[PDB]
Amino acid sequence: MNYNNKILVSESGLSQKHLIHGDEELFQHELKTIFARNWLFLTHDSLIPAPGDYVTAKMGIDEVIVSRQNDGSIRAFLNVCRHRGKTLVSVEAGNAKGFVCSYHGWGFGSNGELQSVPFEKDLYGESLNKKCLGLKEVARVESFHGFIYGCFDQEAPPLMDYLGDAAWYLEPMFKHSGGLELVGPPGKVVIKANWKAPAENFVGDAYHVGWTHASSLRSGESIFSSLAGNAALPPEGAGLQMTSKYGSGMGVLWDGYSGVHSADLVPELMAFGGAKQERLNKEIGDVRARIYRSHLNCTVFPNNSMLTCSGVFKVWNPIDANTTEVWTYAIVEKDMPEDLKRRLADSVQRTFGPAGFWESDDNDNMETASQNGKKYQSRDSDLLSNLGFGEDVYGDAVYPGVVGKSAIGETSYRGFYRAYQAHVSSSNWAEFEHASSTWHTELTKT
Amino acid sequence: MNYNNKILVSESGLSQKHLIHGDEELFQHELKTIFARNWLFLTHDSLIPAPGDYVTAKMGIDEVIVSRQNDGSIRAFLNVCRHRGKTLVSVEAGNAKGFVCSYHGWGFGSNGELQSVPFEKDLYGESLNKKCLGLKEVARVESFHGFIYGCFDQEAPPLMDYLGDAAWYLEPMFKHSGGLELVGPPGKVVIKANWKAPAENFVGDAYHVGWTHASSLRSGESIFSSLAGNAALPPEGAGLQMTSKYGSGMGVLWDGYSGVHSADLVPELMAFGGAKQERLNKEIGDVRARIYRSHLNCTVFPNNSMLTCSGVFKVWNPIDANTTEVWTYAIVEKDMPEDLKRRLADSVQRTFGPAGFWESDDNDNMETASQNGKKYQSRDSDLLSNLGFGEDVYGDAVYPGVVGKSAIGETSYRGFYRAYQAHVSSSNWAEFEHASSTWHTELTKT
Amino acid sequence: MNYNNKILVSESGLSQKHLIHGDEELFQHELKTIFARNWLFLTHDSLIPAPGDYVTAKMGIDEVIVSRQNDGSIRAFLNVCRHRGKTLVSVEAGNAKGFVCSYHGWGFGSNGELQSVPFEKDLYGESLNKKCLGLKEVARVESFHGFIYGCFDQEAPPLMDYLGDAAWYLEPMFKHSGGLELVGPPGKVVIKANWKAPAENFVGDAYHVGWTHASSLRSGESIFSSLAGNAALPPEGAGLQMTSKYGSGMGVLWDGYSGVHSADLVPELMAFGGAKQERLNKEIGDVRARIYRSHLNCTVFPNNSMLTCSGVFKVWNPIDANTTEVWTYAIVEKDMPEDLKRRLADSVQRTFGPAGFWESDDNDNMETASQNGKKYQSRDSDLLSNLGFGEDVYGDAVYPGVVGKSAIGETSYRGFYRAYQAHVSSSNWAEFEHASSTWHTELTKT
Amino acid sequence: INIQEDKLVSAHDAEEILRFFNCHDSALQQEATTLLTQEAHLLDIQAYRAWLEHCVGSEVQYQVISRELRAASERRYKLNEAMNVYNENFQQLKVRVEHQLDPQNWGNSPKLRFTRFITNVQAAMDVNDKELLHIRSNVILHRARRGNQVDVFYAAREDKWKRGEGGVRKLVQRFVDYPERILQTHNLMVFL
Amino acid sequence: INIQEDKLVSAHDAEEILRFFNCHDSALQQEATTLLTQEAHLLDIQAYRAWLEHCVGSEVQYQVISRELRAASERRYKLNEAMNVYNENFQQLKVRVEHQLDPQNWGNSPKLRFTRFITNVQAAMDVNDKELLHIRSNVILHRARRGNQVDVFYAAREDKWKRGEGGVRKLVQRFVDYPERILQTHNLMVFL
Amino acid sequence: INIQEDKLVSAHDAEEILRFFNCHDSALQQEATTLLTQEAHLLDIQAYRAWLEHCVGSEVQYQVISRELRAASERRYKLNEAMNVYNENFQQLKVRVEHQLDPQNWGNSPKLRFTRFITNVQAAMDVNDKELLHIRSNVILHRARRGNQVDVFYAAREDKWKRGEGGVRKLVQRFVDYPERILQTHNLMVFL
Ligand SMILES: c1ccc2cc3ccccc3cc2c1
Ligand SMILES: c1ccc2cc3ccccc3cc2c1
Ligand SMILES: c1ccc2cc3ccccc3cc2c1
Ligand code: FES
Ligand code: FES
Ligand code: FES
Ligand SMILES: [Fe+3]
Ligand SMILES: [Fe+3]
Ligand SMILES: [Fe+3]
Repeated sequence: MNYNNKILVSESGLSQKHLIHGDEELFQHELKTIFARNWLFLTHDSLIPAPGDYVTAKMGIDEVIVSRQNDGSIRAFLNVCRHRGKTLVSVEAGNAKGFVCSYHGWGFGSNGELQSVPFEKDLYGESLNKKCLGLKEVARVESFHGFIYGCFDQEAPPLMDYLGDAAWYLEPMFKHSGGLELVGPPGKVVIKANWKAPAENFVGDAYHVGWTHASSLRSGESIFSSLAGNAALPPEGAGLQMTSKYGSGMGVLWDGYSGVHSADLVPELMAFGGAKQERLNKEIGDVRARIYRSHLNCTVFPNNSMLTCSGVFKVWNPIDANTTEVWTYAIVEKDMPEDLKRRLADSVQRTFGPAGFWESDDNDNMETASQNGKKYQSRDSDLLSNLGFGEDVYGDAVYPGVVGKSAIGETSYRGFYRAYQAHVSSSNWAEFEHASSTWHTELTKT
Repeated sequence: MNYNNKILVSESGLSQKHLIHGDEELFQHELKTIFARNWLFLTHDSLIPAPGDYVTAKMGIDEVIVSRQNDGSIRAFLNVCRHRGKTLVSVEAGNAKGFVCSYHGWGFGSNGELQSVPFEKDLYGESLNKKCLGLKEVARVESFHGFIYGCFDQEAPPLMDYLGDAAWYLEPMFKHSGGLELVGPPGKVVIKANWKAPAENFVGDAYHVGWTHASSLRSGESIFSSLAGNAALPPEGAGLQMTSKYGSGMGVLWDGYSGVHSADLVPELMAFGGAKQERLNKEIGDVRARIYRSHLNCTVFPNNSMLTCSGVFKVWNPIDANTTEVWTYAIVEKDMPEDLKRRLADSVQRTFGPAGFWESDDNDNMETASQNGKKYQSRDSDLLSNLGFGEDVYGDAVYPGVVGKSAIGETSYRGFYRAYQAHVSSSNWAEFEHASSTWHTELTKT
Repeated sequence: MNYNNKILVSESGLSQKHLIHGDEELFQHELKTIFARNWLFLTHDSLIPAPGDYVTAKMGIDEVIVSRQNDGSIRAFLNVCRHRGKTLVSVEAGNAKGFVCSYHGWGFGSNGELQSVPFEKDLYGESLNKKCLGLKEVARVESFHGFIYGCFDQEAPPLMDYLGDAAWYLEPMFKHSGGLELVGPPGKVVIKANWKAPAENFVGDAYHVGWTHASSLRSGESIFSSLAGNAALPPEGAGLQMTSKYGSGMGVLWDGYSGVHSADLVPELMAFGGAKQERLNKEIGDVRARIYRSHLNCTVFPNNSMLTCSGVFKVWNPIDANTTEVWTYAIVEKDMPEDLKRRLADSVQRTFGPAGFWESDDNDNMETASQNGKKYQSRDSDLLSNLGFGEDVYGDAVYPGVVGKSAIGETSYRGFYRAYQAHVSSSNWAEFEHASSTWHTELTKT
Repeated sequence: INIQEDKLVSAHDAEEILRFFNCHDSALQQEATTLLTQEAHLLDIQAYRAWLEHCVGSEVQYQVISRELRAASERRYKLNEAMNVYNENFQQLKVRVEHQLDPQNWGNSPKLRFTRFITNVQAAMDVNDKELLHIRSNVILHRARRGNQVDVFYAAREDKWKRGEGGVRKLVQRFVDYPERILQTHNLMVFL
Repeated sequence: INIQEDKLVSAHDAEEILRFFNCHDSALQQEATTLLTQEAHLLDIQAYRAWLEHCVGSEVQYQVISRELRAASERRYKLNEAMNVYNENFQQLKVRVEHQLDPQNWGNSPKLRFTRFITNVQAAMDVNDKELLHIRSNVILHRARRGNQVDVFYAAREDKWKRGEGGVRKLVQRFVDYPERILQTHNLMVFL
Repeated sequence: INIQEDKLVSAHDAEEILRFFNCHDSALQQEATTLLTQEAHLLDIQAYRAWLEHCVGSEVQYQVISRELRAASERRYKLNEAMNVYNENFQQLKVRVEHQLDPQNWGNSPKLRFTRFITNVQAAMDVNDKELLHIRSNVILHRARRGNQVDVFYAAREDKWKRGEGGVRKLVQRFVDYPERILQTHNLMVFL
């Protein structure tokens, strides 16, 4: 396939070829133009707080070691020995000053440097240039309020710029709340779906909630439970949708601070969020204090998603076009009482974890939609994302980004897929920028 | 591979490159030039007799919903939602006026029309053109005496014309018997064989029966049991072989009405078939009445096979070059007593079903022959189908088609593979016709 | 990928692209330029000593029947019926005058000839040219002191010439000892590694032993046990490394006749080898008699490896780029007492067999190094094999081949991969020769 | 069980539960365990004639069904719900046994390897037939052949066993509703 | 066990061993076997309400963890070692049961098929609470759905059971440390 | 069994059947069950030293073979029919245990997870040695490691156990004929 010319996403993001969820050649091409190019979630400060703390993480199909340095910074390296290519670290987390390869015993520092080679003097003499044999380092590692992302491409925008108009929506919870902690370890489950299926669903898909999650809504207690079985449409002004230049986007459901949590947590949460919002009104203004305690379903392009307030934090780690390894963490506000944090963490896994009953509702939807993209009569068919098209705005006085001022629509899909197409057809960041110089105009047509 | 030029099947169908059973690129190419182009078995009237009755079926690797309409016709649609591509129906059979998608709740009629969209007014207003969002319909759906076939290619010949000279042989059992019923549900088993391996075997392969099925012949009771272990060659005039322009073909074993059925059914069957034949002599003549109660091993090109009288009905559903999902139904004559129908149905599954002891004899043969087509030293080797070449006729006064007047030969292989090669090297039906304008001459050379 | 131009192995074999262990297109290309071109291990005289004895073996991904003929020679044929391609022999070893196909009963001689066809007269008449329908024969089959190798390429060098400078090192054990026997049947285990990972390790990798095998060294009793955990570097002059034109190579660890065997066998072995060495001094000279009772870790290019004295004999049978079927036999000296042979055979499997505790140490190393070759950021990375470069010699007065006069180095890797690259970039043996006319100069640079 | 409240439970399944909850006899469970372990052992070593002679009653019905996938809410479509993978009387089982033992059964060379794991045994005498023993058990059946072919089968068995020739308890009915609709084991040519 | 000598054994595992080696009562093992076989039968037929009513105590903790992979030598890194796949009280289990039974649980049509294999049962009364029964058992759980989806789960269960309403022994704690870190079963939406 | 009639049955297998059909003792079967459940528990928690001390006799032969695939009709070719995956005396088992416990066994970090399922237990005292207990049992052995590596082993075990130090019954012979010829489990580095 010629990715320079092939129209995989139609103008304004209105539709996508179904093959995008099934084609293995395109998957391989995404490794280069999506995963090697963009910012990918690695870990949180709360998981590697002390010098020498590390975790392993995926970045696309590559595995990296992410390590807290002595000077307080974080550096990340390919989890691959520079000698004959053995995987260096076989655990998920720990504390160490270095990593020794189990094949021939080469020892690398927490800073990636080749520090020792067994019997170096007797074997290599002075001929081994260790200075050139450090672990292959992730070029870029930046933090968004403790949330650590990596990027293999030195030319990428800073993380903050990459978040674009989405950052404004995240900041009340991520910054003005006093900060969040990630509660590990994550659940890990493989699903037979393309990474884009859950990514698109979290970025933008309020429409599915009442029908897909009818049983979980009904059984499960929660604040958004009037939607079960499409029994009720949220009122006008119940929320909005947004998207951004570099593909990140989210839904906003006003006031839904207890999120998917069952009624056992609703009173406590609604009290806690309301109290904090009252203090925040004075600091960041009423609208942004309200956003803090509003439910955001967001995808940070390409493959990191979250539900704020619910506290669900996801990584859709790609394996192949119909295989994704789903990592699920809980996010909590640092200043919550510890007992609430514990219960909130358990509730995140209860609803959206490996045995998450809500998450289970989504399985067939994601898996069959993905697998159907391989089927001959569907490859060249058009997946539709036109709901709300021609009603989006840009440059609003209150809410930034391309915004649909309705709770349910496909605004965020359109922005996600506009960014996706611009990347897949571009060889580098310069070309993406050139392909994106009228991004918001394209999204608000008609 | 250049399918326009590559000789995969030699002149007169005398041989085929072994790679045809292993090459995944060719498999992908077959999806287009075999499965998307030709007539494929879907179901029988007896399985969806009433309005609203439906079943799911495969057509190549695609899945379709096949539904009895209010007006008595049958329409078939891709089992894929027109919104974001989720599989619409997750069951194998039922009765409904429509199908609702479990993702966002879009509701489609039994006629494929997009009938409802949740909260359409509030969400889409008048902007959603539902008329253009009906399920993707199978262009062609026709019946051969209750047996329903589909074809994605609007340019295909009518089903009757497609059956060509094979129809004359099938009609005594399919039409003049009073009609057949398909007894469901089918057995379903995955085998590690290419779909062509069982297809070729059923179309044309009497040679294997005595040796492959030695143990089943010996143990199992049946009428054809003198063949066990090649102990005896059928007498001259025991049968014939035929093939046709569009690739369908069969063997005829004269008088073998009890087929593979064990001696527990032989007396009853031979009585029933003989009685009907006596009545049919007056209506369709002695030869055709005899054909009615003769055992036909037939493949309806590409991947539907049957053994009449035995009552075995097969679909070789393709998955990849070395994977096939085998569907097994029983066929019975409508006017048989119900108790006989029940026992015949059980006997079909007993011999050729998921635990079919005859069918099991064929497994290693089909699987290894297929897998060997992937092996480096065998890809470019020649599978032989020359038995009886130079003794076939065309335009016989009694028996139509290209015919070998012997029970055991490779006539039907040659016609199957001549049709296969003409399709694989052609872009459309016109080109196939052009490639087939001397089909019978090619088959009767020397 | 353009294999004529792509530099997969750098000059002097100093490095290799990590993708060589993961790329499936390259694997397919190796089937042609490595496996179809070179000499591959089949069996030993001791396993098919009598007329009619046969075994099956892999040659690349192809399977062959290897059969002792009436005249005492050995011939090998594709295990594929010449009719419709069914696998002829389903067992691993036996004695027969011929092989009958289970599909249609065609009977082939032990000499590959099509000897019978069921009902040939009645069916084929005189039209079947059986003389042209013999099994596809392996063009070349030669013996190295009872060890039988095959090659599909008629243009290959004789086996002896192909062994090049490696033959001189093998001869004391393989010839002057009185001869070896292979003790079957082999263990068979699938590992998720590329065939080159164990191949390179056995050809050349003494460096890993102390660290990789620390636990087996420590627990397991053996003569080389001072190395455990890199506690001790072997003394200078403890051994050497060699390599050869056609890619075969080995390490020599002086005097290590008890090899990996636990202390339960050390006294007996060291006595037996020493006694034989004393007799051999007079016949082949002190250096070669010493080589006889020295531990050789060798790979006979491409995929046959061994540890002499330890008695470990391996075939790394390729399945795909990250799958290899490991066959493990024991080699014993014919004139050892039978009870010692039995115990030695058990000890080989104990250490290096399917539950071989030493072999298990290598698993993650081989598997992860191989799988990492698929990972996007590693494909174009460089696997290093530069240890000892610039200290190798050629044409030494005592030790032939390209030789590093040290126990631990990467000399044999460089020669292995120089041969590999010359094959992968060549269309035939003539081109390999042209690409190899300065092989030893390339390896001894600087 | 109340199947109006326990909405996922079939009438048939609720009936079978009742039978075992009712009157537990530990000695019967232990007898049943012995019976089934011995049966599995005979089958595993491919002593098919011994299995027929020692374990299978002359009036046996040996039945394994495959049930068509239908909607949980389905209430109109009423055609044959299942097909019979096996539905064998004694003579039919004998045919299958002879097929296994025939020296021209090419698929049986090299010899197959079977290993059965029988668990969850429950036993209860029939209420109305004092000599009819109901036995329930689950089986994992592992079949290995030809170097690298491995097939694993999983099933619940509803058996009736009754004392026959020589007072030996023999199988008079086995019913299995096979849990996987599309077999991924090449075939179902194993005695569950 | 001496865990200083048996270097791979956890303190927790050594404690649990001690409990069963101590005082074997064959009748208790047989009672435990019955209890667990009946529980598995109810779960297998998807009688989830019956399972709650008959097998699950009002004070239950039902817990399945996933433990982060750490170095065998690790001694410094001290953050949360595990997460809870399940950590359910009775009300939370009830929510899950209602979710299973809800007629708009689309994933339950066509109906799922479960088969459980319970083995390695050990039983011991608590030393200090005469009415608390410790039961250990292993489960293989086979779930089949949608023609060709097959998921097999493997686990050891550490249970506490105690007599409740009507003198019926009910589950008051189940602890499972799930052995596979990355699930390859689509989800863990099964009651182990 | 008559192996002339039951053509697929080996002489060895027919001999072993006879041993258990002969004289059933329910108490012995229950003792055997306890023995094996406890052994499996020790192995599962990787208490390898405890397993040696408590379960393995000083005169043990611990043997697992792999049999070459030969024609069912083969009668001429007479070379070694099998190789020994394991054929261990006590000292050799100890070597293997030390290898497991060694802190530089890199493959054991992160720690492996084992779960064993023991079924189909039969027990019979030897006819001629009153103190030798024959025990047959089948095992499914699940090993999980490194996030997504899962290996499942299936086998029938023919054991001899005899009372040793302190009157404790210990394993004196285990024989396993491994049913899969080509292992698809990376290795067989598990104690079956
Ligand atoms: C995408 C994925 C999951 C979601 C879950 C939600 C739960 C409650 C309210 C709104 C939600 C929106 C969602 C959007
Ligand atoms: C192909 C496949 C199966 C067949 C089965 C047969 C059974 C009895 C008689 C003739 C047959 C021919 C057959 C041809
Ligand atoms: C490669 C693979 C295995 C080896 C095993 C060895 C055992 C003892 C001494 C030297 C060895 C060298 C080896 C080299
Ligand atoms: S591969 Fe890591 S030290 Fe050699
Ligand atoms: S995918 Fe079917 S309604 Fe959205
Ligand atoms: S395939 Fe071998 S005889 Fe036909
Ligand atoms: Fe959802
Ligand atoms: Fe057949
Ligand atoms: Fe090694």
